Amino acid sequence: VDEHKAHKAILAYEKGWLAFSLAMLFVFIALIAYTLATHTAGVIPAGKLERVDPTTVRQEGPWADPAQAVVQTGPNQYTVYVLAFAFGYQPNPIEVPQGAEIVFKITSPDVIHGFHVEGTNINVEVLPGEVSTVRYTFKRPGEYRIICNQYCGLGHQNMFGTIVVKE
Amino acid sequence: KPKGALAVILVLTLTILVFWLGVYAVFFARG
Amino acid sequence: SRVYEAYPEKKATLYFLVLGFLALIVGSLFGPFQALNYGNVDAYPLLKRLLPFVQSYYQGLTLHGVLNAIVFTQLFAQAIMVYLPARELNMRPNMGLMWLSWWMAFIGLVVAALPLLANEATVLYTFYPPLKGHWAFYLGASVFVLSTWVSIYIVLDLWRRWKAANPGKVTPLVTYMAVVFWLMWFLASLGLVLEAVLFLLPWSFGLVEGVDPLVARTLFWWTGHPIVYFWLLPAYAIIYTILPKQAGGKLVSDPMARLAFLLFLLLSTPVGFHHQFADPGIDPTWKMIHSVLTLFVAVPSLMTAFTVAASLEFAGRLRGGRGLFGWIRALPWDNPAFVAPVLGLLGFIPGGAGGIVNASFTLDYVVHNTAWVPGHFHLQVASLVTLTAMGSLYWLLPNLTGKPISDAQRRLGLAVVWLWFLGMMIMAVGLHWAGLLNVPRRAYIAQVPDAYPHAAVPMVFNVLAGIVLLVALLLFIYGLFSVLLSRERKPELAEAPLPFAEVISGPEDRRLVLAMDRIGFWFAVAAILVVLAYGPTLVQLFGHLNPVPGWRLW
Ligand code: HAS
Ligand code: HEM
Ligand SMILES: CCCCCCCC/C=C\CCCCCCCC(=O)OC[C@H](O)CO
Ligand code: CUA
Ligand SMILES: [Cl-]
Ligand SMILES: [Cl-]
Ligand SMILES: [Cu+2]
Repeated sequence: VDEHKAHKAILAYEKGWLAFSLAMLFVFIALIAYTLATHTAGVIPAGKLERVDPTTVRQEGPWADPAQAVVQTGPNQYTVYVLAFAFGYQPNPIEVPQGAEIVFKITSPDVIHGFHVEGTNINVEVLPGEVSTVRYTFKRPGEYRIICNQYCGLGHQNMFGTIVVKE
Repeated sequence: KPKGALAVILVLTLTILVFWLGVYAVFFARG
Repeated sequence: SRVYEAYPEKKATLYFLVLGFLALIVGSLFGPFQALNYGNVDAYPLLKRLLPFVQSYYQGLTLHGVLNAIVFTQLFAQAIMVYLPARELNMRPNMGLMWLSWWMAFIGLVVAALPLLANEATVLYTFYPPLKGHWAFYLGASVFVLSTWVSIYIVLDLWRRWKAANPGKVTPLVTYMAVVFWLMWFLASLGLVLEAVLFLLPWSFGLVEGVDPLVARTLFWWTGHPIVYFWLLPAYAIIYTILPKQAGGKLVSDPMARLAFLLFLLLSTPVGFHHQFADPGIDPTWKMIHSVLTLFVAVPSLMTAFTVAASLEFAGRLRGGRGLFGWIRALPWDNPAFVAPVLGLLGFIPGGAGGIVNASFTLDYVVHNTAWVPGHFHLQVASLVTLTAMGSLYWLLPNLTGKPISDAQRRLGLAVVWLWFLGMMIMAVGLHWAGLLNVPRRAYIAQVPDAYPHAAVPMVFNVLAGIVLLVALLLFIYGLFSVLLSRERKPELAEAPLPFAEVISGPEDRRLVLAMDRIGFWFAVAAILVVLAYGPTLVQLFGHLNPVPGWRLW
């Protein structure tokens, strides 16, 4: 009869849909796991807690002198101590060589800011009291814009910075 | 067979794949 | 009415619904202005002449987020997920408690409204420290949300009275949905409650100098993922147990409906690190675990898509539709109560696709904190949930008040629902596309009109959405007040049964349905899953607190 047959077919095909759904989600998981084994994964923040005092970060330690923010830490590696604050970034510009691994260490003396480097996958929240650590290699020389993409107050829409990647 | 429902989940599948693989491509282009 | 003496829950339900629609209207006033802004048009001067208390774009966005996404949605959930189960069981909720929950919501709303309207809590609906709102914002929001604990109690009470009177019967479907929904929300709600009691309230009151921003956010998003499922599941309750009847059909599977809700109970809460992919100090392995669990929580909506689509198809075939598209044409497109959720569900297709991208850990770095994110969620909550609530004006309000819907009000409702749907689709194109061009969310970008030249095309979409949704909203306001403040009353509308669907004929059930009805057991499982997903990170953060001072940068 009508309803019983419709019911039976509906359920059989639904189970097929669900198995298929699952397969496709599992393939996404495999494709995500691939990203995690590549250099593209550098932009994931370090999970290690690295606490600082937002009230002295402009007076003492590696964020206190932005002209010394860029430090060579290996043969082809540079560490950059970045301050995100209301409403800008220091140093400005950040100047690095292309082809080198750049380790960004970013904190804030005030509120939460974003650090979104347009044209790249660098997109990290910056918490007062915490160091956000992310890694990236700029393959193309030139000027990249930093956008703050976390609401930080009335100056949010004009909070930009600059990275200069030297040939 | 529930042909209408299958068409809906075909559109849903296509949408999901276009979205996901599109952004996957953007992710690697920006890597 | 003697209707209200016999069914006093009708009046309380009405009060939740109207209060929610009022919040919807006020928060939504800001929407068109925000859409124009993402279209690079600054119309805030006009708004501040109309509403002189508005000091900024960001005060507006705070009101928008809080009133639409927190307030309206909760009130709708409290209406639907108390009243539908009560009517299915034909039992009265504890009326003292039901009125307590309304007054708690009302008072909390008023208390939170005061700082918001006075420009003392322009911190957005996420209120991330160390941005520091006025204490009345956090206290009022706290009492508002805690209203729901009374709702949970009320529905567990109804369920237990019913099982006492009916031992050896399985929980009826709508009541099953509501019980697991409210239990899910209990577990879910604990994050924010902890955040408020341990951190935000003592801080806002002066009792501590600082708050640790990472621990605040982690506790926030414990609640912050499942709160969207809390928004969604009332609309699913309608879509599963009422819409099939309005379509002309039947629900095609009771057990598949139960299973979707049970998976929501198990998987809604342990996933919140998918809002913290860009956060320092959370382990990447935990991020990947939460990503995987987030893709699993997609499954119940993948299932819903088929169960619901198949029910609509069945409905359209019953009404004579034949071929692969004829079943669509055959449905009751003349009925706004039918149309509103069906259009919601269409936008849920790109909406859910956007969610799955967001869930995929590394892919989140493409879209995080861009206009993509509001593009996603307007399809989910500002379209499907909202449209389902708007549909309820055309069946639920008459059932609660006896006020009839004229032919003219029905047609107007069709127009509102279509323009709202079309507006949201258009804006979703504008926001997803600007998002992919790196335009930030939560930004007064029309005040930096040369900052995003490449987004010129999507920006046109945003302007157009802005004006379409302003028309939709004005029409919605006119329609709502037309129906409420109507002359006529026909009490037989308030006395009619709710249009609950029948379930299609066919066996297969009983064993799966019995296992799913072990609600105490599944509740314990859900909580265990939360302890495993959150406990290790939270143990670590709590042993390494780093409180920092508060700022007001507005
Ligand atoms: C109601 C409200 C919401 C729902 C539902 C929702 C669903 C998802 N979301 Fe989301 N979302 C995220 C992932 C997901 C995933 C995996 C799902 C899934 O649950 C979705 C599964 C859905 C589907 C698989 C679609 C099934 C399709 C159906 C059921 C329709 C079928 C059509 C029919 C039957 C019609 C047929 C009829 C005919 C006539 C043909 C992530 C990350 O993983 C973020 C953070 C991103 C970031 O960087 O900030 C996020 C951000 C948000 C925010 C912003 C928070 C903030 O303010 O920062 C909100 C408000 C929100 C709401 C909602 N979201 N989301
Ligand atoms: C006329 C209707 C609407 C329009 C035109 C609209 C427009 C917008 C726009 C353009 C934004 C982005 C602002 C930004 O990122 O700076 C936004 C944010 C938002 N909207 Fe809507 N909106 C509408 C209705 C709704 C509804 C009904 C809800 C919920 C049910 C909702 C919830 C939100 C939320 C939660 C945000 C995010 C606030 C935040 O980031 O703090 N909207 N809306
Ligand atoms: C019945 C069928 C059963 C079998 C079905 C299997 C599904 C295959 C799908 C995807 C595999 C993922 C491929 C993994 C490699 C991806 C490489 C990649 O994406 O490379 C881009 C980038 O340029 C480099 O860094
Ligand atoms: Cu800094 Cu927004
Ligand atoms: Cl979400
Ligand atoms: Cl969902
Ligand atoms: Cu979420």
